[PDB]
Amino acid sequence: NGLRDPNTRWTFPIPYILADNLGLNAKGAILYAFEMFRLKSCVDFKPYEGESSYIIFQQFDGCWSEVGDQHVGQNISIGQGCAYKAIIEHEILHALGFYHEQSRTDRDDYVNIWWDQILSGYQHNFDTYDDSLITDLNTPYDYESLMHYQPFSFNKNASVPTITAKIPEFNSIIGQRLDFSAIDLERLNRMYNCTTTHTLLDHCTFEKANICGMIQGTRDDTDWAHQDSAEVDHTLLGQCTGAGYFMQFSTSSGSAEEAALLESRILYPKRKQQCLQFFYKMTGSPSDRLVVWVRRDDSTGNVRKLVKVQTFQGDDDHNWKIAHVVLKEEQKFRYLFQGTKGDPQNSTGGIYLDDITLTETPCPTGVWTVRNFSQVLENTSKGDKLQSPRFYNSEGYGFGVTLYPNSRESSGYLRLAFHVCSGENDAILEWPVENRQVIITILDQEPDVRNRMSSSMVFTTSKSHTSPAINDTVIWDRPSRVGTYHTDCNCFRSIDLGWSGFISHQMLKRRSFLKNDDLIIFVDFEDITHLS
Amino acid sequence: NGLRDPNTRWTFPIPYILADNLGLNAKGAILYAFEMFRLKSCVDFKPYEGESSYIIFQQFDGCWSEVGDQHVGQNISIGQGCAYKAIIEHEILHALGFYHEQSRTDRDDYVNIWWDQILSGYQHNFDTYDDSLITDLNTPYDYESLMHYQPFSFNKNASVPTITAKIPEFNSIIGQRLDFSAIDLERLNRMYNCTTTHTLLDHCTFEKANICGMIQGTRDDTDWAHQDSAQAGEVDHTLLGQCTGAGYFMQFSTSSGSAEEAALLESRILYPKRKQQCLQFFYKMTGSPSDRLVVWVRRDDSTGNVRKLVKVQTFQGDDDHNWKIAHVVLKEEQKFRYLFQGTKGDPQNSTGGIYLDDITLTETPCPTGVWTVRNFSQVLENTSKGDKLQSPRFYNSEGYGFGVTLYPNSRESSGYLRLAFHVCSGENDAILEWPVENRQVIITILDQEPDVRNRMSSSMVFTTSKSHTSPAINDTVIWDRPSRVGTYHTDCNCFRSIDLGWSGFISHQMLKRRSFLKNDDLIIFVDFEDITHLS
Ligand SMILES: *[C@@H]1O[C@H](CO[C@@H]2O[C@@H](C)[C@@H](O)[C@@H](O)[C@@H]2O)[C@@H](O[C@@H]2O[C@H](CO)[C@@H](O[C@@H]3O[C@H](CO)[C@@H](O)[C@H](O)[C@@H]3O)[C@H](O)[C@H]2NC(C)=O)[C@H](O)[C@H]1NC(C)=O
Ligand SMILES: *[C@@H]1O[C@H](CO[C@@H]2O[C@@H](C)[C@@H](O)[C@@H](O)[C@@H]2O)[C@@H](O[C@@H]2O[C@H](CO)[C@@H](O[C@@H]3O[C@H](CO)[C@@H](O)[C@H](O)[C@@H]3O)[C@H](O)[C@H]2NC(C)=O)[C@H](O)[C@H]1NC(C)=O
Ligand SMILES: *[C@@H]1O[C@H](CO)[C@@H](O[C@@H]2O[C@H](CO)[C@@H](O[C@@H]3O[C@H](CO)[C@@H](O)[C@H](O)[C@H]3NC(C)=O)[C@H](O)[C@H]2NC(C)=O)[C@H](O)[C@H]1NC(C)=O
Ligand SMILES: *[C@@H]1O[C@H](CO)[C@@H](O[C@@H]2O[C@H](CO)[C@@H](O)[C@H](O)[C@H]2NC(C)=O)[C@H](O)[C@H]1NC(C)=O
Ligand SMILES: *[C@@H]1O[C@H](CO)[C@@H](O[C@@H]2O[C@H](CO)[C@@H](O)[C@H](O)[C@H]2NC(C)=O)[C@H](O)[C@H]1NC(C)=O
Ligand SMILES: *[C@@H]1O[C@H](CO)[C@@H](O[C@@H]2O[C@H](CO)[C@@H](O)[C@H](O)[C@H]2NC(C)=O)[C@H](O)[C@H]1NC(C)=O
Ligand SMILES: *[C@@H]1O[C@H](CO)[C@@H](O[C@@H]2O[C@H](CO)[C@@H](O)[C@H](O)[C@H]2NC(C)=O)[C@H](O)[C@H]1NC(C)=O
Ligand SMILES: O=C(CCN(Cc1ccc2c(c1)OCO2)Cc1ccc2c(c1)OCO2)NO
Ligand SMILES: O=C(CCN(Cc1ccc2c(c1)OCO2)Cc1ccc2c(c1)OCO2)NO
Ligand SMILES: *[C@@H]1O[C@H](CO)[C@@H](O)[C@H](O)[C@H]1NC(C)=O
Ligand SMILES: *[C@@H]1O[C@H](CO)[C@@H](O)[C@H](O)[C@H]1NC(C)=O
Ligand SMILES: [Ca+2]
Ligand SMILES: [Ca+2]
Ligand SMILES: [Ca+2]
Ligand SMILES: [Ca+2]
Ligand SMILES: [Zn+2]
Ligand SMILES: [Zn+2]
Repeated sequence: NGLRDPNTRWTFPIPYILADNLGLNAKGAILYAFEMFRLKSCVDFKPYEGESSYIIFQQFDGCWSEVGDQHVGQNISIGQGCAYKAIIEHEILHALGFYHEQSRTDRDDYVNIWWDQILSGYQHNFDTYDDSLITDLNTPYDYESLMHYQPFSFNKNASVPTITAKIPEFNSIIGQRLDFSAIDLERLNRMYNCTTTHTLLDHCTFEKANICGMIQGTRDDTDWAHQDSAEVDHTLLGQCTGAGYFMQFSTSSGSAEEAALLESRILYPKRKQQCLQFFYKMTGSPSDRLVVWVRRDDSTGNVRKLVKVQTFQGDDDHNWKIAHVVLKEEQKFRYLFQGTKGDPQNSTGGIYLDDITLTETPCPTGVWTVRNFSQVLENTSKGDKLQSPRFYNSEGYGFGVTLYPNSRESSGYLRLAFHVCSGENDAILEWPVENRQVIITILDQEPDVRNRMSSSMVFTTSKSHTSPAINDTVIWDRPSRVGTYHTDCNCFRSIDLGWSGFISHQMLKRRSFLKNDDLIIFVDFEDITHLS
Repeated sequence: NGLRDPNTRWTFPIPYILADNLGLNAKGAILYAFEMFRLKSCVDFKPYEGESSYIIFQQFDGCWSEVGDQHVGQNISIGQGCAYKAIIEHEILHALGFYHEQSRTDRDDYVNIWWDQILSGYQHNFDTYDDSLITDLNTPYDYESLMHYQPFSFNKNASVPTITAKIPEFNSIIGQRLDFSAIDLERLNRMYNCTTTHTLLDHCTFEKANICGMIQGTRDDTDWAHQDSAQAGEVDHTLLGQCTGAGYFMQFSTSSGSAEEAALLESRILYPKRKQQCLQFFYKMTGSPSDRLVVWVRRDDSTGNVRKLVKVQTFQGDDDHNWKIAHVVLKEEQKFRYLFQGTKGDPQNSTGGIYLDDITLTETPCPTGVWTVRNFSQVLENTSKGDKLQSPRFYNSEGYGFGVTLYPNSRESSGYLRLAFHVCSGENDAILEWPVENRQVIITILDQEPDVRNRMSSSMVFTTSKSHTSPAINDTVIWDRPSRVGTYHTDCNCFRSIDLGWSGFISHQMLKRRSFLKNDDLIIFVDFEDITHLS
């Protein structure tokens, strides 16, 4: 589906303008979509500085873009309801030189277009272009392509689909709005020669003979073991013996205060802040400690300087846990895991590691894990709720999320809603909390970020958000006077806002959103007033 | 004592070379002395990159410098036994253009020189120069100067002084080795036109009604009171009731109202020149154990608008109701404001509140470990010779545990305090390198003044070494792992190493001077940091 002409290609970075007719939320969502290009490709973006060709983003009616670099400059439109990661990703892919997936020259072998049922003025979104205009890039028809339309796209009658696959099962798949597909990234790579990315710096499932270039120090008491899953890893959940590998550190024998270091390869950063994401178990004593360290360049070039960054200790949950550690490395470094034995006479177990990822991105502000989700989803009635632990953002605001496993508002869908929690800082924070962008994300447990298609939704807190339940006062005002008391956290929690129909039960049982029968949700609550 | 010819003046930053015949300890001590110049003056230093005049620091015999800029480049010698802040500062003051204070043209009015006592070849250190060579910079003769010799300097006979003050009280005062005097800084500023300094960013004693430009918002519930010290049993830290109608502190009361009521006190906007700052202040918490003092930043949101909050640290009240010192690390690289939130907890269980005085903000690290010894005059009476006190265990950035030993009445040196450093066992020791090979220790007794230009804090420096060994441990390195070389203590569950330090760190008579014992308590700072990157 790529425009054949080699003259129609951008030279990176793409220069851009965000027009002031975009709201704060749309500005934020475009800047968020840019980070997905930088994480999964070598496409990059810069502010406009007098270049010949550029993108300007505007709030015109609907979502649309020109195709390819048009060398005078061009518009992307992000209309009302178009401010979403996936939809902005769809439009920037047009500007990069892509047509829709149904616009391939071979598409008639794969789909039906029901021509009578398209709304007038939209028929060109269902046209096909001849092989002089477009190229296959040696790739098949990707029904999961972000550039494909959903069945009910610009239809006359809501009961009748405009587009269907010639095999009916794919009607459940066509027109996903999660993320870039694997073949969409492969096509974008094949068009622009990217193979590296700007912000994926390391990843390790431990399934290599060199263990991803990790090493172990002599200046410790013991070693971590490369463990055969023959007690199962996180990458494959024990699908076969010797297929999934992990690092294990036993704590059931020896002295207390014995330890082992696992050190990464040396890493060269391109940004000032990194996020280390990893999965772990702690089945041993409550006094065992998994400690994360950095060993960094001393400014001579010798990577020999230790810094302790975080400590983890064992509760009564012995299942796999996700961990996020903020690093702040600006010179070459190695990240380190120290496992420490404590009370071996009261440990029947140890420390486990798998599925490490390192990105040059922020770590998520709040993480909620809901266990046994496929059982919770049957045990919970329509409109019954789960509520998160309270989270604090960088500004000190308390927040949380409400999850309704069965939405009364849309059957066969999940409903996620954000709320503000009362917290220890409230007495000095500004109220109502507005111009704060909420990004809720349901993670794809893929340890490689080029494979992930995480669901995400975005909104910005506004003075327009009001409810009759609080006498038409702002939902985001101080929780002690616009919220209700909960014994689970001793909080007041606001009225909750978000999406009925966030993700379907038929989507959630796919793409590893439930990899160990558990759901992981990321929440960012951050001020975007500086985009005004 | 300054050189009169303006062609002898430097252009800043002064380019320098640290020669490899300096050991690590000496190189690290020189860089520490440059920080003291950047903290108290506008003098600055850069690594050499091919300039015409520069200073090369080397280890030769004795400790010496040429006087003023020699336009082709010049040596400073830093010999064995001269890796000390005050000695390095004294040599740098020679290179900047100063002679000794006993070399002033008027010196005969203030001191006697005993020439027949001077060791051969050292007598030129005692020469006086004429008013055509040297300026007084319109300053009086300073007995407390860093450029003045001690009585027993280059003397043939250990019992007989080479130099004495004409008024005998000053024989106990001449030859101080603390820091720059107030007059030495005034001379350096007059010679080089300094007004600002590179590293002092703010300070506040609250003595003016303007409260150093601090403001109080209305997004909080209440206000901090600017409180007068005219109440019995409550005073400020700056003057401690010495001075009627004079000493002010901020007070936030917690004995009435609702719980979780708060007040914000907020600084003026600050433009940091570095990436890291240290906020030092003094406080009391006489209220409920549930009261909080919280330090915050409000920083530029990248639009030029200072409206972005970050919480930095929290403080809570134990059973000590006297003034406590606090240090907070800030890492600001754009314009910002530092903020104090006082918070009420349990007003039905409070008869007091939160107190603030003596704020200082510098573009430096914070001290790695801080020890306060309370009632020090009474400790100094009630402790026998060679009995000891030991600090809580500190941890450095690399995760090594360390502490300090204080012997208030030193047996080895009568009329002196002995202060020493040890490595503590700690939770990281299993993965750290042993023995410590090249970590510099800096120990400082704080002269308690809120303006850093008024402080003469006593400091000592050494570097941990393979050569530090004891017969008590079969001639093994003192800095090997504390569980194999140290003795167990019930006081912290640590093993503490053999200590290394200075009998004669400071005299009892020096300690009862200036602001070393301000509220009858002693404050010791410690830093313990790797200098291998200078090799
Ligand atoms: C020994 O370690 C156990 C936990 O370790 C587990 O059991 C060992 C025998 C080994 O098999 C280990 O591999 C295994 O991980 C400690 O027991 C724990 O004690 C804590 C503190 O009392 C308990 O937490 C409390 O739980 C109660 C409810 O039961 C709550 O009301 C409290 O608020 C609090 O959360 C914890 O539940 C308990 N866990 C278990 C599984 O027993 C034990 O204390 C420790 N003993 C020694 C000698 O240190
Ligand atoms: C009420 O607050 C007091 C302390 O506050 C003081 O007294 C109030 C009536 C007011 O006049 C305040 O202005 C004043 O500051 C609390 O008492 C303290 O409780 C702590 C914690 O239990 C005690 O610390 C312990 O001390 C024992 C030894 O005695 C140690 O073994 C423990 O490890 C621990 O350190 C502290 O001694 C005690 N102090 C006093 C003065 O009694 C009191 O708990 C609090 N009550 C309520 C309702 O919160
Ligand atoms: C602090 O500021 C002072 C001025 O307020 C400086 O003093 C000036 O130094 C100049 C040299 O840098 C002098 O100029 C010289 O004057 C002599 C005669 O005195 C002439 O022979 C020289 O040719 C001439 N040189 C130049 C370069 O012009 C100024 O006369 C002198 N002014 C005063 C009032 O003394 C200090 O040097 C300065 N200190 C530092 C180092 O910052
Ligand atoms: C984006 O579309 C706008 C119209 O909505 C374009 O603005 C017009 O540009 C033409 C050609 O320069 C002018 O004749 C019109 O007067 C403009 N109209 C308005 C409303 O400004 C804009 O040029 C497009 N962006 C680019 C660079 O392609
Ligand atoms: C949309 O299509 C549906 C399905 O064809 C239409 O529903 C039918 O309406 C006719 C009358 O027009 C009835 O005779 C059928 O029984 C209905 N079928 C069903 C399944 O309901 C509907 O009328 C159409 N609506 C529009 C907008 O034309
Ligand atoms: C500063 O020290 C250096 C290193 O010692 C001196 O360089 C040599 O010094 C020796 C001993 O005085 C002389 O024999 C050599 O002829 C010197 N070589 C040169 C000229 O580099 C240097 O002379 C000293 N003096 C200064 C101020 O540079
Ligand atoms: C240093 O000076 C002292 C004091 O003058 C000397 O001590 C005297 O020594 C002489 C003999 O040489 C005795 O007769 C005196 O009684 C001593 N006086 C005192 C007060 O002890 C000392 O010998 C000198 N030492 C040196 C290095 O010459
Ligand atoms: O065709 C268009 C329209 C924009 N958009 C297409 C689309 C977006 C993401 C996709 C996708 C298809 O399939 C995979 O993921 C659909 C759309 C969404 C919200 C709207 C809206 C239209 O109108 C206002 O609110 N422009 O390019
Ligand atoms: O005169 C000299 C000598 C250097 N130094 C002078 C001096 C230093 C700091 C001062 C001070 C005087 O009075 C206030 O503070 C004395 C000295 C110290 C240690 C030594 C040593 C000599 O020899 C080896 O070990 N050069 O300039
Ligand atoms: C999940 O189900 C398992 C049994 O399959 C049970 O042992 C475990 O306690 C459950 N965990 C939660 C959090 O419900
Ligand atoms: C100092 O002495 C006073 C009594 O004069 C006592 O109340 C206080 O606790 C002492 N402080 C310490 C810990 O030395
Ligand atoms: Ca694995
Ligand atoms: Ca090892
Ligand atoms: Ca106020
Ligand atoms: Ca004061
Ligand atoms: Zn499209
Ligand atoms: Zn000198």
